[PDB]
Amino acid sequence: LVKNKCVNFNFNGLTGTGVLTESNKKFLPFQQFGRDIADTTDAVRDPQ
Amino acid sequence: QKLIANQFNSAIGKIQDSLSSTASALGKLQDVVNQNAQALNTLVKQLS
Ligand SMILES: *[C@@H]1O[C@H](CO)[C@@H](O)[C@H](O)[C@H]1NC(C)=O
Repeated sequence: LVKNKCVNFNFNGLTGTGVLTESNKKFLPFQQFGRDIADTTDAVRDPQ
Repeated sequence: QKLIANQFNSAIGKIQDSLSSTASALGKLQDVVNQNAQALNTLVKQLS
C-alpha cells in the first residue's frame, strides 16, 4: 500500500478510489469497515 | 432625560439577558439550516 496518494484500492472485494491516510484516531475493536452519517465508507482495516 | 436614559439602558440589559438565557430564540434561522441539511442528506441517501 502507498499512502497520501490518489490510488485505486481493493480490500477483500470492496472497490473505490481515493487517498488512504493514517487514521489512528478511529478505534475498531473487532469491526472491519467504517461508515459515516451519509452511509459511505470512510475507514477500512488492512487485512494484511 | 434621566428617566428616559435609565429606561433605555434597562431595556438593553433586559434584552441582552433574554437573548443569553432562552435557547429557542433563533428558530427562524436554525430552520433553514436544518431543512437544507435534511435535503442534502436525503439526496445522498438516494444513492443506495
Ligand atoms: C503476518 O503479518 C505480519 C505483519 O508484519 C508479518 O510479519 C508476518 O510474516 C505475517 N505472517 C505470515 C505467515 O506471513
